[PDB]
Amino acid sequence: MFTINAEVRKEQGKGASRRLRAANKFPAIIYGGKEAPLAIELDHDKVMNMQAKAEFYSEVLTIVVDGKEIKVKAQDVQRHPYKPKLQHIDFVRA
Amino acid sequence: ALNLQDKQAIVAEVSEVAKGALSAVVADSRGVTVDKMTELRKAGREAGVYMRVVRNTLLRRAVEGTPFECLKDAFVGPTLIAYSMEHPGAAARLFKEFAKANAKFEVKAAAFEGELIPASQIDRLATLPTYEEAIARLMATMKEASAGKLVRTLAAVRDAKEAA
Amino acid sequence: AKKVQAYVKLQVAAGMANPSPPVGPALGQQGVNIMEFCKAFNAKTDSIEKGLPIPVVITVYADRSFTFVTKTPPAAVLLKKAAGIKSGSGKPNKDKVGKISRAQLQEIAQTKAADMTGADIEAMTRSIEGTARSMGLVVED
Amino acid sequence: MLQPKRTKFRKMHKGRNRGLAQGTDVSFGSFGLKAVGRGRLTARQIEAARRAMTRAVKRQGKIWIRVFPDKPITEKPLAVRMGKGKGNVEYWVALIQPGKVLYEMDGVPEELAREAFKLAAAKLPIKTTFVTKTVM
Amino acid sequence: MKVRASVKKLCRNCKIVKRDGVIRVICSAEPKHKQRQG
Amino acid sequence: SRVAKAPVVVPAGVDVKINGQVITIKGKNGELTRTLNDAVEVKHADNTLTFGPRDGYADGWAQAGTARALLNSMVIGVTEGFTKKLQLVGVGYRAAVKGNVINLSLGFSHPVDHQLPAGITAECPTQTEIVLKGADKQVIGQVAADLRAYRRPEPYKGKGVRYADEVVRTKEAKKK
RNA sequence: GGUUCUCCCCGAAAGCUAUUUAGGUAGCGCCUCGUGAAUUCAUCUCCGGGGGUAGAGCACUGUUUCGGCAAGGGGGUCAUCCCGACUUACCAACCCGAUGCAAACUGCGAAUACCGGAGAAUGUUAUCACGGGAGACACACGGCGGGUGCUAACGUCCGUCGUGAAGAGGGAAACAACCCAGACCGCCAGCUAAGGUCCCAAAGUCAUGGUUAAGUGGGAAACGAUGUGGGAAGGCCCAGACAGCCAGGAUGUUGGCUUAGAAGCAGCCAUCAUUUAAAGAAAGCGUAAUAGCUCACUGGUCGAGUCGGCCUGCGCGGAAGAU
RNA sequence: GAUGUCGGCUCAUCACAUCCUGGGGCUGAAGUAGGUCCCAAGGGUAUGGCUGUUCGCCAUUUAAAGUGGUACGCGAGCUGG
Repeated sequence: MFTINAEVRKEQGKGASRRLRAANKFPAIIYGGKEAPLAIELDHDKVMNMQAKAEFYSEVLTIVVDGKEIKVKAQDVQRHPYKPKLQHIDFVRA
Repeated sequence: ALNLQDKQAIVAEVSEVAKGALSAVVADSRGVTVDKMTELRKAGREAGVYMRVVRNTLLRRAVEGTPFECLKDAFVGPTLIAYSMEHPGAAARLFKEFAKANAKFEVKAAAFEGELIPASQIDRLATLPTYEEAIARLMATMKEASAGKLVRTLAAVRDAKEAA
Repeated sequence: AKKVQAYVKLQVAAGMANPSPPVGPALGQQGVNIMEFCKAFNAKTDSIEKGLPIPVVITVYADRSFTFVTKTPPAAVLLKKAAGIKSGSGKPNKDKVGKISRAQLQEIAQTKAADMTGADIEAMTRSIEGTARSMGLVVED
Repeated sequence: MLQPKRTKFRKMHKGRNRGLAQGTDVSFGSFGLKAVGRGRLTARQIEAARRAMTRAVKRQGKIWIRVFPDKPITEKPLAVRMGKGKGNVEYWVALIQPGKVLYEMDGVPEELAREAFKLAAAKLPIKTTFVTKTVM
Repeated sequence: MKVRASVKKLCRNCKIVKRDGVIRVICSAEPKHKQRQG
Repeated sequence: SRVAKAPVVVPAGVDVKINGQVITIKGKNGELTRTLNDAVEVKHADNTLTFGPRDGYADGWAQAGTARALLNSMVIGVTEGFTKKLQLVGVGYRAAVKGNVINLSLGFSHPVDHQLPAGITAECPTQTEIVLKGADKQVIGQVAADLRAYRRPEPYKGKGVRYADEVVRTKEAKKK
């Protein structure tokens, strides 16, 4: 359903990951096919209000990042210890 | 957006018959009281006249999508609508059956065989004569709307400008 | 809240509205005289069964104006009467204690008709089917 | 109460939590209750929570239990000072930590389960949250 | 009334109002529902 | 928020005097019919009352409807003058006004000191019928409020002073 | 118990092990003067070397629950005693897959720490032999982590560490044991830290934006609601909302049974059917109950917000003691 | 290197989570009468027995027969079974 955008990781590590979560951004990864996994940062409150509707996971997604488009679907979610907020999400190529 | 298709559909159902009608009578109640509505449905299957209770939303959207004749000024406000495509005198008698259990001054206007029918005038049409006098009254109605009306309408506009 | 309801409902067996506790206070409270209702009501009970709840309808408006409805006997009273039964099955649909044909049913529909809303004498007949079904009458064609 | 059939030994260390849980998502049920943060439950809470859920839901589905009291906990009697050996065994404890899911259901209608888990949370010594498994 | 703590809606006409630093129940179905604190 | 967007449109020959925050409504047939807005900033325009945020507050819509309601209330107030027929049910009480004092019973040997606000006047046809007089909608209901204050309609046998909206829902006595 | 002048250079320990031993004494670690004599002794970089804890997990062991299951249990059963048995309709394991858990469990396993070599830097010896002089064993508020205790206590102990003990000053409503920092003395010099920036009393009533109205701020939890504001995504949504105020609040029907009356709302059976722009045989209230109501939903009057989810600011009562 | 203890009087004092009158909501409270019930430190709040004695147990007063602290108030006031 939803058509969203991403950046390829500027900063990587735990320290780096907390400094994205400080700015209300988070990390992800897109695995599958014959080809490498593509590591990206996302924006945190853009997807949280999408995934209130079941269509983020039921229908395929337009994710445009550095001019690449490959079509993608959501997977299982990692959440912070006492917050439902997204620490990290996985994706598979579709 | 609509939630339903119903709200757009009912506009078409009403427009079809009310554009269609050979007599109709357009009246005001805004919450008709159920007792008066049940007795008028009783009497509608007797005369074979059909009767609807209907929102001013429908009428304002109906006028936009559809032109209406001689009935279209009476679409302002809360409205019940009785209408017949067949036996036109019986259509005008059902408002005279409704006057028995309610106020008779509530009609805003009517049409009868294409003629503009004012609030007082409809009470005489609604007298509904036995059959030899009916065919004759139906012919007078029609002779008026053909050739009597032409001059008449051109006259009604000069009285409104004249000021006292 | 202003506390107004129009077309208020009251409910009493056919032979017990001569005493005041079955009628309750309300018919007196909207200003409908209890003696004139008691005299009008009695005129219609010689054919009505005792202990079977008869509808009585009062209206009050916001400005304390009031209007009042007394109705022709229920379809439930006529449907028991015509099948010769005193009272209903006490179990809706599954328990049958008699039957009513449609040609009688249409006469009943015509006898309740000023209260009935239906746009057809058939539409009105289709409304009283499910009353015959509650009291254990099977509506046979 | 949920309780162990058997345990290796009768007195075991209190233990502690470091401040994280890894079983944060629902995965055995299709909806559950998360602890939010940290604390102790005396098996007395599990039971209180199960009562609460079964009285609102009754014979509608099954309950799946994700919390377990693998530790015995001793009390020191009032007549005994410290440094005179460990206490008698008193109650069994589940050690709960931030984000541990406590109770789950799946068969029962989701809203009937939702109301059953709000009831169950008042029996608990800390603030909690409904989680649904959803599609992924 | 009972003084209580934690406010809930007892009937469809509990208005529920924060007056000073105390939440008051004022009602227009029954005066019965007039709980002093929330 | 629905009622902070109503544009009011005050009528002709009604004098609406704006002191910035203080608004005074004048016209034929009453005097001192006024409102003070303190949380929100209030424009008159030509007559179409316009609502917006005041300095040193953060809340929105909340008091902007209140202002709309309170300025319109006073515009109905000066024109016709607000409703006046007050009365009470329950034996041996009365609510007969005599001057600046309203005389009623609670069996007490002291004066009850039910007294009239500086904004109102009254007179009485009968010792249980009261006509309250003025053109500010608040003061008629303020004196109405002190008169019902310990003779409010009881929820069991209903007796009390009756004005405006009322909390009694009725119960019948126990059977005898 | 008490120990009389002063200077300077250097400067501990409260752990180990025994005691007719625990406020003692000794050996040892540790402290120092002396002669002896090796950069020995240290960090990080890289070389060489080893690990089983934390965390994490459930094959294994004791298990965990849902489902599948050899099996075990419960319950109905067959005629020709008897032996035996056709006959599951059901609960929940080891295991099996998935899910929880641990110290006496481990299929898996860091970071850091360590040593001896090779390199940079610096440290008036950290470390080394032996002669002389000891002292402490009666260490504590705190960081990491665990045992113990109620993940109480100005509580109690250890591996590991700072500070004080054995160091002045700054900071809590003065203050070295807490946070900053290392008092040689002298300078009416400046800067900066932790901590502070209306007056008390040294500095911001700060510049730009958000929000509460409680003296919350500036005292803590459960819990809770139609307390209050901001935001993007989304259903309704100017074709009429939200649903106020008015009016409708229904047809069979305010249903059958029961009964005093028995409304939807005392109780039970209804768990449905009818025209409608529209009104559920009803979400919540009430003489217990006859009664009465709000209530969605419908449409006027009339012409715009509104609710469920989530991110986010701010409140509430809960928060009652010897002066 | 402890100011020397229980009991009872005298003489007190302060905290209110008030024994009671007092203003007010609900009531399955019609009213009288009560339950439920919020505010409230102002004020009044008894005696004899047995026992060393508070407490115990009993008899009695008063509309009513309170809660908590004080080096478990007070031998540089008195008084021990």
